Amino acid sequence: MRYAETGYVLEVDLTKGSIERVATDPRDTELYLGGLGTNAKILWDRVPPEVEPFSPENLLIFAAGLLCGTPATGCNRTIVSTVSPQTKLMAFSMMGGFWAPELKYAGYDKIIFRGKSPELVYLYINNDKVEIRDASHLKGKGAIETAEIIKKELNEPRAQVAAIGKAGENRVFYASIEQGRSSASRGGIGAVMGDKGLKAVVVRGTKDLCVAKPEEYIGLCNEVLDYIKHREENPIPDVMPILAGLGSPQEMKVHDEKWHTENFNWGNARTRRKDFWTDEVSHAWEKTMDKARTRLISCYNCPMKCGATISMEGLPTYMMKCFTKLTYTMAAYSDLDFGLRIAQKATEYGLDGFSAPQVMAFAFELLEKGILKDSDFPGLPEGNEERFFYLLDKIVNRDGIGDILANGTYWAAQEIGNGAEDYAHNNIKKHEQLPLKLSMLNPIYYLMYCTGEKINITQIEGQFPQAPYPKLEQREAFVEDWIQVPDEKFKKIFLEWEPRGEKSMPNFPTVDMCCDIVDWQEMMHYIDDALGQCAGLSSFPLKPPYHIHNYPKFIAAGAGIEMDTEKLKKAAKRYRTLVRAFNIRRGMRRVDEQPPANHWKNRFPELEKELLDSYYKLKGWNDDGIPTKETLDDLGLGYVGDEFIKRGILSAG
Amino acid sequence: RIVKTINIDADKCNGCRACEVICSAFHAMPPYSSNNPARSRVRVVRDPLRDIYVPLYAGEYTESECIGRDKFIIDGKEYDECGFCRASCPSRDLFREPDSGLPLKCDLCDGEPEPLCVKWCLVGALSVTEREVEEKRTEMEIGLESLISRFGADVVADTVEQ
Amino acid sequence: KRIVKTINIDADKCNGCRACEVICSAFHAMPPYSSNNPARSRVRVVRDPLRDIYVPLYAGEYTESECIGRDKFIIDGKEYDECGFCRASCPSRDLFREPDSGLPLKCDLCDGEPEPLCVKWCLVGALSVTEREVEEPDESVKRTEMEIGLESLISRFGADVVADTVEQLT
Ligand SMILES: CC(C)(COP(=O)(O)OP(=O)(O)OC[C@H]1O[C@@H](n2cnc3c(N)ncnc32)[C@H](O)[C@@H]1OP(=O)(O)O)[C@@H](O)C(=O)NCCC(=O)NCCSC(=O)c1ccccc1
Ligand SMILES: Nc1nc2c(c(=O)[nH]1)N[C@H]1C(S)=C(S)[C@@H](COP(=O)(O)O)O[C@H]1N2
Ligand SMILES: Nc1nc2c(c(=O)[nH]1)N[C@H]1C(S)=C(S)[C@@H](COP(=O)(O)O)O[C@H]1N2
Ligand code: SF4
Ligand code: SF4
Ligand code: SF4
Ligand code: SF4
Ligand code: SF4
Ligand code: SF4
Ligand code: SF4
Ligand SMILES: [Mg+2]
Ligand SMILES: [W+6]
Repeated sequence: MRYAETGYVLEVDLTKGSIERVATDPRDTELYLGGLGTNAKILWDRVPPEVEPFSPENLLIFAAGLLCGTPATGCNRTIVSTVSPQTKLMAFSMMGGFWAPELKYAGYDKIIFRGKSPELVYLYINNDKVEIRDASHLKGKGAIETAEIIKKELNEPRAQVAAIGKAGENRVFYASIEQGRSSASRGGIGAVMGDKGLKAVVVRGTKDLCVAKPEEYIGLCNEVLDYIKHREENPIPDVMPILAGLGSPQEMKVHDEKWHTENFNWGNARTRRKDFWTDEVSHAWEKTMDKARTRLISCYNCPMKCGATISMEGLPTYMMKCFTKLTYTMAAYSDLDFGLRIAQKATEYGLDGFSAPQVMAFAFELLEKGILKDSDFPGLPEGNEERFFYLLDKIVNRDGIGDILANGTYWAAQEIGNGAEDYAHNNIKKHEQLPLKLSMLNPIYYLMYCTGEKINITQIEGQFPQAPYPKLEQREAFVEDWIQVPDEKFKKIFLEWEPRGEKSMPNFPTVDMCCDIVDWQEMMHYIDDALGQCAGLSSFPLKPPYHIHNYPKFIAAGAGIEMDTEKLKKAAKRYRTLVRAFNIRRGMRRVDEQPPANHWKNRFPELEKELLDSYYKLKGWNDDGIPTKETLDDLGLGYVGDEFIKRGILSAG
Repeated sequence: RIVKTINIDADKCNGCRACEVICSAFHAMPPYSSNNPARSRVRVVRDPLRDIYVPLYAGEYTESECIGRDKFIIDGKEYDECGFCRASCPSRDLFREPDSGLPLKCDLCDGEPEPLCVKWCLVGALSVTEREVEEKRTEMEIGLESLISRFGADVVADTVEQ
Repeated sequence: KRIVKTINIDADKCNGCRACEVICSAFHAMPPYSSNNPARSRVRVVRDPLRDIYVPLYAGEYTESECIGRDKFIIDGKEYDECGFCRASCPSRDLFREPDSGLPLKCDLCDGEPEPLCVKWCLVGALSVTEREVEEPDESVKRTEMEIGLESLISRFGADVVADTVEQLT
């Protein structure tokens, strides 16, 4: 029998209203583990490149990680996968909370949606009971608001609900899916969900979930908890607060945001304010945050409590975590009070807290320059704050100028013209990046910006420190108990690495060292997004409780399959290449893999070419970014190599 | 005799529901072979929007519902109907096996070194403590006379013989 | 469909007068109103003025055994009593038990009477009872107050002892 996984999925046709439970192939588990990996397998051989994002044949997959529903601490992530309406590439999005584990308790590993529903509806799951309900009375309702009404309707107080806001219903290219204190935020997956007339997905589960090696599996679980205690008694020395400990960026706990407000760019990723964090500002923001934060809450089976309930006066309560705390504030040149109030509106609407702020600031720059006229913004209010609330409503409704801005900075500038493309200066593969315009070229981050399939920098980094220690004693101390490294050489790299001089960036670490680092950091994220493990306890923070050495044990004891360190490394490489192959088939080439032209002020073309060339070699790809026939056959992806040749993507010989 | 008190600091709870995970896991057969929050002897009443997080422990069995159910408003918070009842009651699913309906009851992890729910609550909202307490037939007679006065001696006599 | 009744308790409006204890004990005296005694009231007020705790607790379900562990809450800065929200007629405490016999007490909403008296006497309007229909069937094993009272004695003292005593009173 199957373990960790349930071995079953739901196939839903929203056009015919048909529902079907189908057993999964156990071979898929051995090759692609689960979550993102198996999502990639499904999308590959069911979604050909001729399928458009808002086409009925486009798929919307809700996947619970392999180890979700087990006692594994923090393992609770949902992986939503589809074809992005913004980037035209694959879009996988992660969501925390309690939804994924509930699905497992219901008896399912995934839910795959195809076609479209003519009427607004939501899916109701209660163990073996599955049905489609009408949701017309929920039209326009906010994401969180929607969940509460449903749980009253069905009389299921303990059901978990993933819903879309008005933004998703109106197919905003950066619309999200909201569930309590969790969000599948990026990729426009909310736009696809709305396009299919799917207002929400409600699931309740009370079945058992089994593991293969009970005693052994709980042993590793306790080993993690013990490490979390010890780790939280020994934060990383001389790092900032929101990087010393475990979990997601603890921005709800720490009031200090000097690193953020003085190193990140305000507005349309435009302005840098070196001396913003004054005493008056630090006190005003701490007061606002103490009054707004009700409680620090956690995800399922996790003690880190990264999120927080936010209560602004005269506004409904919503939940928040990580960097969305500042994006609306910094993009509007305002304060933390404004940011918390508009984030409430945006979370209910279901918008990406990264792109949305940059799109609105992008619009005001165009209005400032004169590329957009005041006639495009009728009835526009006077205040800077009021203008953001104004433009926010225009976007979610796709009203007038809001209809164009609802497509993202790339497509909006494309349609606007008149030099609007010049102000879309912060995109990679048509996707907005973090507002960061640093001075000196970073050889490690350059690679992560160019090749990251998520196209987000915060979701590929983690395991290697972002900066070197000034003193050698500090490095020797760090590498002392750095048991998470796959190889001793990662310790030796950090020892030699210095902030200034003959061993500083961009010329050090070397090109070969940078490639190895990027490959390790990326590998841990892909393992996380297949197992369902929150990165906060794994691939994100320094020296995590989960790593390349005990992960194989969790899989073996949990799922009952043969798994070791090397076999796991190869697995992660397998469906990370498959994801790559999916984007190749959709027209992605080396040309698309370049950072923004103004991302760094000091550029080194010859070093950057050597970096991307060497990294491709390590991955086993072409000098155009395409996985060769040799590496594909070696990975067990022969069917990919055949289709590449047949499609002319790869040449025979 | 010794009474054990489960100390629950609702202000410290974050709603991770880890307690439910480990409790049900241990009580699986064999132990840890599976888990299921519905089979947990501790259940967290959770509403983030109301700022309610209240760990509840499985208490006593009852074969009938109350004629009236209680529903509190305390310090601004509107709690659920029967929001604090530990009973395995026929009125809901709490503290009852999800497949058979049989009653569940916390036994403080009898036999084990420490309550697992307490052990996996790394934020320390839960603790169990002990203390000694001090342990006639005139009460019986008075009660019977009370029963005879309220229902009648003829009614009381016939009921006892059954 | 059946009807379930809910006792609505606004502890933020309570003043700790305990007028509810007076009337319930009064009405349930034999004969009615002949005397009163808060200790036999089926509504009992949790009251610590210094802690600002005012909580009306209605007598609930009978249980012949105590739990293996008692709970004790700290909620919103207030340290409530051990078992402070339990409605049970339990052998661990005197709440909801006759002070002289040990018999179980239970609120029947003044069954037979025009309206719940405690609610009638609570002029500040902290109490109220409302009704609603539900679809779930009543699987309660309905035992009479007479039957539950006798059984509690039989468990405490024995069937043979209780029987002989009954035949020595009638
Ligand atoms: C300190 C760094 C490492 C870089 O910041 P800085 O120190 O400012 O580095 P700069 O590049 O600005 O140059 C500084 C100055 O020194 C100069 N200079 C430089 N090198 C050299 C040299 N070798 N030799 C000599 N000089 C050198 C350089 O010319 C410049 O001087 P000028 O003014 O031009 O004259 C850090 O802040 C960082 O974030 N980096 C990681 C990458 C990253 O973005 N990761 C975060 C991802 S988001 C995230 O994780 C997250 C988001 C939300 C929520 C949660 C999480
Ligand atoms: N497996 C996995 N876990 C992850 C992440 C991820 O990308 N993959 N993102 C992390 C970051 S940076 C944040 S801010 C939170 C966001 O949680 P949410 O998606 O539930 O809102 O998830 C964290 N956990
Ligand atoms: N509406 C909304 N957008 C959001 C967030 C959020 O919490 N809410 N999280 C931000 C952060 S900090 C991260 S790391 C990503 C989460 O990535 P994902 O949800 O697409 O997997 O979304 C960003 N956009
Ligand atoms: S570390 Fe934070 S984001 Fe991750 S599971 Fe725990 S509470 Fe959730
Ligand atoms: S493990 Fe602790 S903090 Fe988490 S829900 Fe249980 S009692 Fe609350
Ligand atoms: S759950 Fe408790 S309070 Fe509610 S009807 Fe049952 S015994 Fe009475
Ligand atoms: S004390 Fe033991 S039996 Fe009771 S809820 Fe906790 S784990 Fe379960
Ligand atoms: S009469 Fe009302 S206010 Fe007074 S003690 Fe009773 S419930 Fe409280
Ligand atoms: S008073 Fe209630 S909670 Fe306390 S031991 Fe008795 S039945 Fe259990
Ligand atoms: S409703 Fe009637 S029987 Fe029940 S506690 Fe109030 S006065 Fe007493
Ligand atoms: Mg997310
Ligand atoms: W983040």
